[PDB]
Order: sequence, then C-alpha cells, then structure tokens
Amino acid sequence: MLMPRRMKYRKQQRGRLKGATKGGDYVAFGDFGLVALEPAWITAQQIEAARVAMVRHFRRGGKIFIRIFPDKPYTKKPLEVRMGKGKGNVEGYVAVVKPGRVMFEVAGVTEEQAMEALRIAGHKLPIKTKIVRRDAY
Amino acid sequence: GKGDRRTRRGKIWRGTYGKYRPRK
Amino acid sequence: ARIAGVEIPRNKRVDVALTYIYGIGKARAKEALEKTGINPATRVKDLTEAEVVRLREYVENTWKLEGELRAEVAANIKRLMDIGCYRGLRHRRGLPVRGQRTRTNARTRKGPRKTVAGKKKAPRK
Amino acid sequence: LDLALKRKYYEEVRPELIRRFGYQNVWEVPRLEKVVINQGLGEAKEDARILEKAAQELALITGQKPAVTRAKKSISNFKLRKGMPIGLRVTLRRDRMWIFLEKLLNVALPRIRDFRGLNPNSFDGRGNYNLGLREQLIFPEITYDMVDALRGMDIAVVTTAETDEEARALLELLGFPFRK
Amino acid sequence: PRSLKKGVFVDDHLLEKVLELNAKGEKRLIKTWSRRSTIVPEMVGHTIAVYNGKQHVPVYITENMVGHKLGEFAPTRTYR
RNA sequence: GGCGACACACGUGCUACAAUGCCCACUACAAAGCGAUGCCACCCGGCAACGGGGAGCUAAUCGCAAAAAGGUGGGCCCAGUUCGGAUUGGGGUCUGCAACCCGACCCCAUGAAGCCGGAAUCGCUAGUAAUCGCGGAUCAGCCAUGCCGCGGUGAAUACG
RNA sequence: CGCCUCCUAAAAGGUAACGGAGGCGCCCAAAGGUCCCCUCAGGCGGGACGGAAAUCCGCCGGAGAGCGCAAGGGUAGAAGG
Repeated sequence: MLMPRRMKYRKQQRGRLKGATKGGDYVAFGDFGLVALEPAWITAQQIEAARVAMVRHFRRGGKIFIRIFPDKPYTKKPLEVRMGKGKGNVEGYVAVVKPGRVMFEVAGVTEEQAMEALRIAGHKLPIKTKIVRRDAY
Repeated sequence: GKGDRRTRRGKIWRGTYGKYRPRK
Repeated sequence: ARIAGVEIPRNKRVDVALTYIYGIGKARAKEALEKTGINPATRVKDLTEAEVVRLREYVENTWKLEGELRAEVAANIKRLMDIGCYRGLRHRRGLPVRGQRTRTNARTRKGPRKTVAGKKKAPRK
Repeated sequence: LDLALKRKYYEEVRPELIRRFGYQNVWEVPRLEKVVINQGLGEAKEDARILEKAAQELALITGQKPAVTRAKKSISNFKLRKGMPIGLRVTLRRDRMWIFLEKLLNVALPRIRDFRGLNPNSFDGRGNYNLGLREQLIFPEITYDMVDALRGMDIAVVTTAETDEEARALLELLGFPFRK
Repeated sequence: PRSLKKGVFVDDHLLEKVLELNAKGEKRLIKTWSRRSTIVPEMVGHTIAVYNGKQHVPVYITENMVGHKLGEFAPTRTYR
C-alpha cells in the first residue's frame, strides 16, 4: 500500500535559504559504504524511487541502513511573479546535500547483490556513489 | 412484611412451623 | 464506646441499636443479654461501664463481624473461581447465584433496566 | 509527663539495641525526625460558612492552632468550583506530639478497622511513611462529638531511619503486626 | 443446605472404576455418560468427561469443593 | 439438555410505599369441608423443623383445629423508618432410588426498590365494596400468590 | 499606511523591500514607596474521598518555573511570592 507522509510532527515554521558549504559527513557504522556526488538540495521524492528496485532486486530481502534528515520546504510560486503566502512550501521537503555525504551504507549481501544494488540506486540519481571499508569505524 | 419471613406475619400465608408456632 | 471495630450506635436502647452490623442478626443480640444479663430497655448513652466494656470486647472477641465477615463472604465468591463451577458463574457474570428464572425480574443483581431493543416487522402490527 | 515513651524507650528500648542489633550508639541511630499532619477537601466559599465551621473543629480537636491554606481560583477549572481553596497544616516534635499519640496508640487503635492485622507496609524510600484515614470520635475523649460535622483527613510521620527497614523496626518495636 | 446424612446418592459401576485405579496405581484416566452423584476425593485430578444431552464436558475435577455435589462443574446450553 | 432458555415490550394476580402503621404475651366466636391400606390426639430429643413413641375410628365420639383479623397491656416517634424482601451465603430437615439445571420447608447473616406511578384502563348497587380468614380437585413430592369453594367485620352513592 | 520583539542584517553601530514567525490604542490604588522572610518549576517515592492533576514529606535537581498582557533580553547576591 503506502500513501501517508513524513515531514516534521507539524509546522516547524516555513522558510530557509542556500549555499554549497562543501558539505561532508563522518564515516558510518554498517558494513559497505556509499558516498554521494554534487553539492545541492535533496528531494525526498528521489529517495523513494531508489529503494524500490533496490528491494525487489532483493527478493528474500537484501537489507540496508540510511543517514539523513528532512529540513525545510521550497519556494517556487504557482505562476504569477513573487511573494510568500502559502505556495512553493508544502510540496517539496529538502535535506542538506553534503558533497560525499554518506547517503546509505550496505550489509548482509556482499559485493555480489549489494554492489549492483548499491549502484542502480546511486547509478540512478544525478550523481554517483562509491566505496567504503573499515577505517575509524 | 407479608412476603418476607422469620416472622409470624409472613409465615401465615404459607403455614410453616419452625421454632415459631408450636408449643413445647 | 465501640463494641465492633470502627462502629458506633447511639441515643437508642440496646435491643435496637446493635442490629445494624455485619453478622448482627435480630437474634445474636439476645444471646448477648442472658450470659451478659444486660437489660434491653436501658439506652446506650447511660449504662454501667461494666455493660459498656464487659460487652464491647465481649463481642469483638467471641467471633467475627464486620470486615472479617464480609471478607470470608467474598472469599466464597472468589473461591468459586477454582476452575469455574456453575454457581461459580452468575458470580463471575453479575447474575443471581441460586437458581430461579432468568426470563423475568432480578433487576436487583444486574442493575436497572438496560433496555436497548429494536425489531422492525411490517406495519400491520 | 515523665511516664510513657520516656521511661519506656529510655529504660528498655535501650537493651533492645544492646544485643538484638549492633547498630552503634545513640547520637547515631534512628531516634526520630518529625511529626506531620495535613488536610484536603474542596468545598469552601459556597457561602464561606462551609469554611467558618469546618475550620471551627479540626484544629481544636487536635489541641493546637495551626496555619491555614485556602482560595485559588474563583472560577471553573478541573478539580472543583466552590472557591477552589486547599486545606491546612500543623506540626510538633516535643512532649506534645508524644501525649496525643500515646492515647491514639493503645486506645483509639483498638476501636479500628480490623484489630488483629495492621498495615506496616506503606513505606517510602528512607525515613518517610504515609497513611490515609477518616474519623472524628476516634478521639478517646471526643467520643461521638459533632455528627453535624464529619470529614476525611491525611497524616504521616517522618524518621531519621536508614531505610523503611527501621521505620518498620518501630512497627513491631511496640506492635502493629505485619498484616497476617 | 443439602440432605441425606450418611448414604447420600451414588452409582454402582462408579464404585468399582475408581476403586481399581486407586488401588493398583493412578496410571490413566477414563470417560463418563449421564449425570447425577456427589463426590469423594478418591479421584482428584483423576477425572473423566460428562457427555450431556449434546456432548462431552470433562474437568480437572479440583478438590476445593471438598466433597461437594456434581452440579458445579456439569453444565449445558446455548449462549451469546 | 431440554420448551422452567435472555438484549427488551404486554397481561394477570402477589407485596412495599407504612405511624387507623408496629411486635409479644394471654384470650373468645364461624361455616364448608375434607379421614382409609388413611386423618394421626398427646409427651418428649430438639431453642425449633422434623423426628421418635402411641392410643382412637375401625368410622360424625378418636383426625386436619389451635385458630385468623380480633381483646386486652406493654413496648415505637413520618424515619424510605422496631418499615421493608429482593437478596445472597451457611448449616439441618423430608416425599422420591435421588432435587445442578427446578423441590419444598427448619434455623443462622444478608436490606434494591420504594414517601403512590405518566398518558391511561377494569368490578359493581349492598352485603355491596372491602377485609381476615379455612378447606377441594389434581400432586408420590412442588413456587398452586393459580383455580373450586365456606364464612368473622362490614360502607357509599345516584339529578338524571 | 503609527508604534513594540525578534530572524532577515553578511559578529560594533546602521541596512531597504507587495519576505518571515507574531502584539499594543489598556489594566492597575495595588500589580505602587519601603523593613523584614523564602524557592521554584519538577522527577521518583510513601499515602481517605487522590485514575496525569484535590493535598502532605523526604532525596533529588540552578533556573528550563516565575514575574499584568507578544518576543526578546534579565534574573534565583529576584525585579520573583
């Protein structure tokens, strides 16, 4: 099924801004590790589209973890010109886009299913995902 | 009370005995 | 004074007064005036402190009343939960626990009339 | 006085400690902490005459004039209208707490809710202890006395005690058997 | 309440069935048909069924009742 | 098991609303019945129910029977009350081979409801109402306050 | 459309705009001058009428409670009761 949502318990105010800020992130906790590309903003809509083939690629399951968080709506008005009212906000929830930001990390299935899985996902967006190891955790 | 008991007022329309009606 | 635990009758003769307690039937009172010799006529308010005491504890000692009665009372009730006896129902089903007719009255163990009905035959009656 | 607790605790509750349990010494043992008494209702400025009277007896019954706590929200709320006052407070720790209780101990007690089988399992976390009740004539002097009255009440004691282990030391120190 | 002091009300076969099992070892349990009779602990937990008009209704045959009748644990009908 | 089932609604009799009410002792009056393999006087165990024993009739001398309301004198303070029974538990009883479902009763502890019930709807002209009373058939034994029946007390009212 | 808080405002101070999340046109004689006093909010727990919450005690915990009504700032050597 599925139809609900997820964007803050309620209103949490309605206005933010911009940057590039060279993002970042710190290592991980799960096995595999997939970094991102390109500094910008993120659409929760993109997230979904990914995990779909991710999973049915994983018939028995697959299994993976995720590191992120929604942040603040958009601006874009329904045509006219410019102001603020109640438009461009409640229709697109974004999160911080750290270049190289650890989007997801991988588990259970080694670089057999995981790998190509990982790809398809990252292989799909407007960027690319990369490797991990151990390191400092 | 005509509809209760442990009295000789209700035991009448019933005709009992007990330690309540005999003699000796 | 207090003959039974936290219990007090007053401004009335002994024969009456007493009868409003737990285990206190219209007869146990008479047993308590022959061996105690106490004359029913005299009111509580005034009476030798012998009668006041040699009776007070005289009672609460001889056996059980309020509380101790009501307890063993419900105990029988619960102890009929053993595995679930027949008269152990009605008990656990808020209903008359000594055979009768559950096709009539007894709004005394249930409660008032919990109505709620609704049969809709054709309008020819 | 000079009797009761005095020539009791100090004459015999001393050798209770001697061998029974080797705590240590006096100055360093559960003597006592304090004596706490209060009340709560709701009714009040229904006319305020409901307040002139309740307050008329409560304190005099106990034999000492305490402090008062009434009036808060003269409107709706959640927990009462009629003024929405409070109750009161009174306290001791001298030969006065000592007198009124000795009388309620072996006298008011007998005339109680089930003699053989007190409640000594209503204990806090250290030297605290709380109990609830409702009476008027349990006053060995004030037997009966103002049926035109009646009302509930709430009292509890406090002790230095290492734990409710020694609050219960006093339970069977003088009686109040564990509800059997 | 109740009546009949001594010889109350029992069966005949029933006298036997218990006897044996509680003479040559607890071992197993059994089953029964129609109703009527008091109880004597010569068969605690050592019970059977009670094929009523419709069908069976067996029980742990607890003591508690001490030596009470059969009414308690032997019921039947519709409901709900 | 079982039509003696229960979420509710109707009929009909039986009771409590109580202070012309109360409860104990002692006291007196009916008719009709109806007693056989049956009615069981009378004493006693029993605090009592019952039970034990036992005579009459041999059937209008023996049985159900003494009585009821009532008289007396003593005891209550409109309180939902010496009011009140639903109501539960307990312990004995007996017909029946035996009573959970459904027996009746002996005694012990239990106190809803209820200060007269809406719109309404029924007997009847005098022994009338109304009330207190005992018996019949049937039933092995029964909640039969049902139904048949005999009397103690004894009103009111009617232009039309 | 005049004013008050705060972001916007790019760390002094300023900074606009059909941007942002919001208030006032009073009340007060005590919420005012002053000398003495306390501590909170609360969390657990012990307990008649207490199902979070009538009320009382003990350990605990620096201000997140509190202070006439929006914010901010302030403040427990309090303005705070």
